[PDB]
Amino acid sequence: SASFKGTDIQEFINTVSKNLNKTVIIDPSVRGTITVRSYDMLNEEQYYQFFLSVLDVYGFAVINMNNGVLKVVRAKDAKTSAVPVASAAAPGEGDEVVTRVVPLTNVAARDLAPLLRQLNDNAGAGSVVHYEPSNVLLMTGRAAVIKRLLTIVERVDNAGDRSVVTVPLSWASAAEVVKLVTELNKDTSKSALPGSMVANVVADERTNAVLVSGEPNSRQRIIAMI
Amino acid sequence: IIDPSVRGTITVRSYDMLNEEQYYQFFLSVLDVYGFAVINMNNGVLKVVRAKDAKTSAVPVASAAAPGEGDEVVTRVVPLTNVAARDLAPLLRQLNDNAGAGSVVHYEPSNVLLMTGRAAVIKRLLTIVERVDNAGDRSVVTVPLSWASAAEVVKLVTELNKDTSKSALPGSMVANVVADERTNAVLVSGEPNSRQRIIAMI
Amino acid sequence: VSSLKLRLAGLLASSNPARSIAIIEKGNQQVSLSTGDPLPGYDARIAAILPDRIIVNYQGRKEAILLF
Repeated sequence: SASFKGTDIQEFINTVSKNLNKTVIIDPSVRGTITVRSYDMLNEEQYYQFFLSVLDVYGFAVINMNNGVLKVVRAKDAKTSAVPVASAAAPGEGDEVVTRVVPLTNVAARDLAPLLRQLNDNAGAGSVVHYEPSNVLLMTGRAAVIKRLLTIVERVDNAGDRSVVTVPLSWASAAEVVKLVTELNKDTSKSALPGSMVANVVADERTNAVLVSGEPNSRQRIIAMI
Repeated sequence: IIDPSVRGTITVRSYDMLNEEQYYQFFLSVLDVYGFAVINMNNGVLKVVRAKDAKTSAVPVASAAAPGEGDEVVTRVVPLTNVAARDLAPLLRQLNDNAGAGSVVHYEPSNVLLMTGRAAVIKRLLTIVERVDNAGDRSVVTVPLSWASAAEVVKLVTELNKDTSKSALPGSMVANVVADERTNAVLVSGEPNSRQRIIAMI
Repeated sequence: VSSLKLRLAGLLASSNPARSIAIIEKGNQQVSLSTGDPLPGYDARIAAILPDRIIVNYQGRKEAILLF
C-alpha cells in the first residue's frame, strides 16, 4: 500500500526502488518530499503506474530503459536522447513520455500550431510543434496528451472536407445560371470567412449540367437556388 | 586520464550484478547523467573531457550498420533526398539542442544531413526522417478517356479546384495537372491522398 | 502504546528478494532497516514488521507503533 507520509523524494526512490527491485540513478538538484494516505494496495502493475504518476506531479520526470532501469532527469525534456515513440498502436498511458507524429493531410499545419503550442505549452519542458512542407505534424508531450490531441485532429480534420457532386438540368440555360450565381451569392462588406467552408461553381456547356464542390452544409444552399 | 575541473559525486544502490558488458555500459551511462563525457580509444583507454563536445578530434562515426548504444557519442550523416534540408534544421536543432555541447545541423547544396549527438538520439532521428520522408512523395499516374474533350477539362479544372483566400498549404501535398492532345488522356502527379480527389472529379 | 521516541516515516510492503523492508528515522537522520537487524540507537530487536503496526522487543516486551 502507498502509505507515505512526508517521505523525502530521495528515500522515496531509494525505498520504493527497493520494493520494485530495479536499479535507479538519481541526479542532483532534486530536493523535496511528498505525503499521501492510500487505502487500497498497489503492487502488481499499478505500483509502477502510480509511482511514475507521482514523479509526474512534481514534474520531475524519468525515462526507463531496457538493459538497465530508468533514471531521473532535471531537464524534463525529450532532448534527453531517449524518447520511445509510439506508432499509433501503443498509445501507452498518461505517465510515460513519447514523441508522436502524424501526416496531417487536409489543413495548413501552421495555424493550429500556435493554438496547440499554447493549449499544450507544457511549462515543464513539454512538447513542441513544427511544420515541414511535407505536412509532418509531430510532438512529444506526454502519453495522456496523445489521446486528447489525436482526438482533436481526427475530429477537426474529419469536418467535411472537399467533396464534389453535380446536378443535371432539364431545359434551362447552363452558362447563364452560373454566369448569374456569383452575383446573387458572392460576398459581403466583410467576408463570411476564409476561403474554405464556401463553395465555388463552374459548368461546362457540353452536358448542360453544373459543378459544385464544398462542404455538407455549404452546397445544400447551392442546390437550393438551382 | 581525468581532466581538472571535475568535481562531484554520485550515490546509488544496485541489486543485480554488472561486470560482463553491462559494467562498461552502465559506467558510461553514469558519466552520461552528469554530462561529463568520455571518449575511448584503441591503443590506449578512454579519457574524460570537460568540453563535452565532438570537437575533441575524436568522433567514431557509425556507417548505418553499427548504431552503437545510447552511451557513446558518434557523428552520423545522411543524404536526405526528398525535402529541403533547411526547415527541419531549426526544429531539430531545438528538439535536439543538447545543452551539454550536443549535436548541430547543417545544410550543403548536396543535401548532406549530418549530426553528432549521442548514440540513442540516432534511433529517434533516423526514425524521424525515415517516417517523414517516406510520407508519399511525388508519384505519377494517368487516366485515359473514352470520348470527352481533353484540353477542355484541365482547361476547366484549375478553375473549380484552384485556391482559397488562404493557401491550403505550401506547394507540396497538392497536385498539378497537364494534358496532351495526342492520346486524349490527362496527367496528374502528387500524393496518395491528393490525387484521389482529382480522379474523383474526372 | 509504545514508549519509544521513534517516528515512522515510511512503511512499504515486503520486497521480492528480502523478507521485509521498513524505513525508520531517529534523531533527524533517516536509515533503512530490515527484520532481524539490531537498532543502532537502543538495544532493541525488531521481531516483525506488520503492514499496520510495528512489533519491537524492547526490554523483553512487545510494543505497538502506530502511524504518525
